Amino acid sequence: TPWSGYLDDVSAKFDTGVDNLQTQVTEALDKLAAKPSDPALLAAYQSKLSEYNLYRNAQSNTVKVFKDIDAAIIQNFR
Amino acid sequence: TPWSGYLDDVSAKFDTGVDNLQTQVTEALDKLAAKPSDPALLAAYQSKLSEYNLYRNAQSNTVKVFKDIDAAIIQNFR
Amino acid sequence: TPWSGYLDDVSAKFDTGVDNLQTQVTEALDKLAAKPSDPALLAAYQSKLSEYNLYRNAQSNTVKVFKDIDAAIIQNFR
Amino acid sequence: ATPWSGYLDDVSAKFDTGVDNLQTQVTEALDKLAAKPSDPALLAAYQSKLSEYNLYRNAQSNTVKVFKDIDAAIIQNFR
Amino acid sequence: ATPWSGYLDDVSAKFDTGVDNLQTQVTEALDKLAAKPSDPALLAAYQSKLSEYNLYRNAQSNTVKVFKDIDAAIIQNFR
Amino acid sequence: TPWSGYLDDVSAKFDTGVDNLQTQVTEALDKLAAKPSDPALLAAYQSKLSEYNLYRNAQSNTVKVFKDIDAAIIQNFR
Amino acid sequence: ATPWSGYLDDVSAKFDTGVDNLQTQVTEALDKLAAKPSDPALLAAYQSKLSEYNLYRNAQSNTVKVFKDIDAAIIQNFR
Amino acid sequence: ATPWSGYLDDVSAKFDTGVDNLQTQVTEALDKLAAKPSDPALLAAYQSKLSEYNLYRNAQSNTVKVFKDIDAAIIQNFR
Amino acid sequence: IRVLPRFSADGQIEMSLDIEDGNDKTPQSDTTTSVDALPEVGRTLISTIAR
Amino acid sequence: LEEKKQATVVSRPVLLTQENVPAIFDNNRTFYTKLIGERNVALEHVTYGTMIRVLPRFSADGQIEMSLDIEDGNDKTPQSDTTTSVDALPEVGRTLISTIAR
Amino acid sequence: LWIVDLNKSDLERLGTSWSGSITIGDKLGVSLNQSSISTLDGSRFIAAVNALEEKKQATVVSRPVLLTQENVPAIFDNNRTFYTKLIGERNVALEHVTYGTMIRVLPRFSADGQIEMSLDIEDGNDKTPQSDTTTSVDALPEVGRTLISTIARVPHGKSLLVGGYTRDANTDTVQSIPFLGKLPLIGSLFRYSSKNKSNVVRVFMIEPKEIVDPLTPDASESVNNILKQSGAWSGDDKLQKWVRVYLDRG
Amino acid sequence: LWIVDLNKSDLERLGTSWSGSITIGDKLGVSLNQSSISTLDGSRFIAAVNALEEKKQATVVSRPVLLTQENVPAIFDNNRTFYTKLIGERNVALEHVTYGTMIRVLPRFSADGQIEMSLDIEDGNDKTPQSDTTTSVDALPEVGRTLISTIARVPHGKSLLVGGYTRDANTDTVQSIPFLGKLPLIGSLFRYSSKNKSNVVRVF
Amino acid sequence: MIEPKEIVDPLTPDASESVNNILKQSGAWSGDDKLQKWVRVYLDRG
Repeated sequence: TPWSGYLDDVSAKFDTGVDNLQTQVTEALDKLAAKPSDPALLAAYQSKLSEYNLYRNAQSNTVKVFKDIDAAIIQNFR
Repeated sequence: TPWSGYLDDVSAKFDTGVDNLQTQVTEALDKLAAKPSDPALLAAYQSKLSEYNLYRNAQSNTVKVFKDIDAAIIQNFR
Repeated sequence: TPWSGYLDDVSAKFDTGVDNLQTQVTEALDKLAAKPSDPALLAAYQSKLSEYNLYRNAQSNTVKVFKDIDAAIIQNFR
Repeated sequence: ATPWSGYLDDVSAKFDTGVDNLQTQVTEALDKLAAKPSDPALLAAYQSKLSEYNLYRNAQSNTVKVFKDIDAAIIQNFR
Repeated sequence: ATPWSGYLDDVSAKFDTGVDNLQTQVTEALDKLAAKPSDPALLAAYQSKLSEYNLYRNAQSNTVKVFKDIDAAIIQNFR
Repeated sequence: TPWSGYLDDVSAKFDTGVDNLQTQVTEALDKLAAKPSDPALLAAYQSKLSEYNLYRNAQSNTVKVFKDIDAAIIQNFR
Repeated sequence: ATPWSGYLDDVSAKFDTGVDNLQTQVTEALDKLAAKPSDPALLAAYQSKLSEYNLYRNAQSNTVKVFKDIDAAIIQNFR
Repeated sequence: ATPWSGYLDDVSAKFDTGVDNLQTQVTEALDKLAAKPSDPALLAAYQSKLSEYNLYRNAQSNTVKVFKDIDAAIIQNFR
Repeated sequence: IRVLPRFSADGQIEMSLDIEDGNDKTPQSDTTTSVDALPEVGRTLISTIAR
Repeated sequence: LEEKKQATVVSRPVLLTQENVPAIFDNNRTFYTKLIGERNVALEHVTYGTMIRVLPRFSADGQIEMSLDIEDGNDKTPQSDTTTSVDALPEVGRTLISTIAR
Repeated sequence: LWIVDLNKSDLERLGTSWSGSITIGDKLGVSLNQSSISTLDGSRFIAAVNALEEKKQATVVSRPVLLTQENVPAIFDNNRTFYTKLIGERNVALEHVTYGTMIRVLPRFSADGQIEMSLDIEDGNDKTPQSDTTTSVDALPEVGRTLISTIARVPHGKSLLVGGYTRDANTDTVQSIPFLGKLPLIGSLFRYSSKNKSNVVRVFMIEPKEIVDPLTPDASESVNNILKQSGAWSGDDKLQKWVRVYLDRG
Repeated sequence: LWIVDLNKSDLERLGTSWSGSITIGDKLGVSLNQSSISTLDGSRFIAAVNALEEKKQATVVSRPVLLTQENVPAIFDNNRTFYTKLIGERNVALEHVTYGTMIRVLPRFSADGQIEMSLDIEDGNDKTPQSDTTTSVDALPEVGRTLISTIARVPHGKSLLVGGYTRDANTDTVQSIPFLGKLPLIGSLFRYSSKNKSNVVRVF
Repeated sequence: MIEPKEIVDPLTPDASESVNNILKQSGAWSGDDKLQKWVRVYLDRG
């Protein structure tokens, strides 16, 4: 039985957003490794790696911004 | 209607001020998660989220200032 | 059987609220420690550690406020 | 047998029979905390127990003083 | 000859005898770190020790003050 | 006696998680120093130094966060 | 006798007596290198020296600040 | 006649005579750093001196008030 | 249980009784095995006389 | 894994007094044990202590009557961090007695 | 008053501990006495070997002296600190211990020629050392903290035991691997063993005497010997004699 | 009043300690007294050697003087400080110690020509708060902090010993490897040993 | 377990004797010193 907060929800939204990218990247690397000298493989990997990098960044920056809001509201109880 | 205090009225003025931001900010996220690498989407979400941040901080700070005015008056009834 | 006060009740509500977070943070930290660089472990851990920080802040500030509301009444018996 | 006790003692003792174990809990909580003074699970607990102890003692003494003043003000009228 | 100790002294002593060795660990850490400041193995340890020391001292002081104010409030009602 | 606090027990997790990296790095450097132009060795050392860097960052950031969680609670006793 | 020195003074000075001669070695290398700026053996030396000096001065100032905060937090509770 | 000095004066003066020369060290180190504001040695020295001075003045002024509050509490009971 | 017994002349026994029983209300039951393994029993209080 | 353990401790305090005069005896001591491993840097310790209050009386029967208060033991220690010290320094209970005997 | 402390101890530890792991087929993992998950390259064992033996003996004697009149209460009190210095001796870290003692007494003369006294004794080492390495414990002997209060009377010039304490203890422990610990030729490789023995004696003895006659030789006449024998003597300076003359004698 | 302090010290340390680690083709690893292996194939053991002897002696003598009138109480009080430079004299702050002495007295004349005095005496070195250089203790002798309060009476111009203390102690320790420490020719490589002896006298 | 005894006679040997034996047997003895004797005489001789 899981338990999830609000930051958990926000984070998971990106994971359920990008349906398969996490497998796609691993298999593109998997085949590229077998033949590093092929242009079509290089061109495919160049894209997927970038999509992945931007995905992870936007995720972590959003989660920080929310944490910074909550931390500032709770401060005003005292 | 339920009982609402003066601090509740003050709080609610903000919520009713920003009519739709409360949901615009969520729709923006649902869209951006679909294609995290669209600059047209990113440029919109940055704005909505900044607006949300300023809204919540102004809200809490105002509430606290009125709490400390009332407490200071109530102290002298003795 | 043991005695528990009103402040203990208020505090306990949070503990029984966050059902499992105390275990989730421990196991997520051990899974990270096993491979200190894996994007999925980092992305999970950042969320759980943030939720933990907010939980402990909200709990302690609330108990403080109630303590002051009580002391302010006891003072008037004199 | 048991030592003589007045009305003010019965009042003071009510609180102590009310808080069954607080006097012990406040000690053991402190020894757990002081053995590892950097665990938030121990700290959040101790904050609660120490607050409860404070309010307990402080309410007990004020109640006893008010009953003293009521009696001294009645006795002042015998003369 | 030996010090009279009150109650607050006992409270402080619980912390002092709680952190058995930290008082000296911190100093040794500093000595070697200062000998060779550019070693991240030394740095990573000293950071932990110094933080533990900070928390220990802080908790000790805050606790003592609370007991002081409970006692003061009880004593006031004697008058 | 090796008295350890909570932060100590946290920090020690990473030291036991990275079983051997500390020695591995030193050895890889020891051999590479003897023959800087062997790419089979340069490629090894790049990976070990990356792993080391990420490990020391994650460790000191996590310790710093738990210090603030504790200090915040301590502050409220008064 | 010797100019009065407190705890913070005696902490800061520990670093200075830890890095026995670095304060001179930095100026020495700096002058040697300024004598012939285009010499790789000098550049590779001065990079190391200056990096060491930076880390040392930085960690010194941070530690002195932390030990100021630990004291001020205690002094505040006297009142 | 010799200038009259009480118990609070005595307690206060113990600090001034306890810190032999700090009171002037902090003036010299200022005139130096002001003469050459961009030398790290002078900065690293002045940080220490100014910290020690700040802590000295706080501990002094709090202790004098704590004593004043005892004397004022006893004198109230003469009535 | 708290009790005070009185002997009847008939040899009957009369007792002033106070009883309370149950689980302490700390619901650990976040996970299926908890509820599967550990029986809930109600929290109950009674006070009466019987002979 | 299989393990066996055995321990044995005997203490004998002695106190001089006079008839009808109350008296007190009180001691505690620390014991240290070197702990191997960890470059043999490690050390462990424990404190044992005992206190006795007494009031003697002489019967005409030649019997002696004693009013006694005894408190004894090792200090409670949640801090235990190793095997070998618990293998090397015995535990003993914390015990209190108050009674009269002749 | 005489105070005596004697201590003896003997320690031995000897043997091994084993643990390890194996991976087979990358499909079954096996591990031996490990409380943790394993990295599954396998074929990895550790044998931790310990072997040490030690003996220790210590002895301390102390004897305060105090002069009093009849019926007059008197007090004696004395603290002292001792230091030890460690290799790397240029480095500023002395270990130290503080011992202190006090006596409060009230004497009475009996017609029978017996001395009766009311006594407090408080004595021992301070509770709170900060030894981090064993060097301080092996250098400077611990003694308890001990407190006594009582009344006693002793025939003139004899002596008496007011209090004492003795403690004796022994400990044994052995561990082994259930099947291997009994192998005929190698069983000893799978065993661990330890033994401890301790004995302690502490006693307090009092011995009063009546003082009728003053000191002979004169104090100064002894001091003059001590100073010269020690070479501390400096009364030879033509400059100091000018004033020492007023102090040294009439 | 005569105060005299004498102190003798004898110290010795001698012998060795051992530890290390072994590996067999990454099959098995072994540690001797160590809690982590070097990943080394029976190589880089470590031996720590100690060999030192020291003797020390110190003597201190002090004598105050105070004039008083019959039946009039009087007080004398002195406080003084001493310094030592250190070797490695480029920059080593002066070590110092402070001695202090106080006497209160009230003299009475007997009919038999004896003098009787009420006395309160307090003399000592002040306690060092926490830590000091190993050299300072070498140069500046430790003395106790002692307090006496009593009445005494003395024949004219004679003297009395009002109080004093003596301490005597000895200690010895030996560490050794259970089987190697017993070898006829090399056991000394596997034994370590220490001795300590002290004798102190103080009188008034 | 408790075990009381009446005391009627002092120690035998005297403390001064037993202590001296322990001192000499342990080599703690120091009265051999040429210098300390000047003072110790007052304590042991009187």
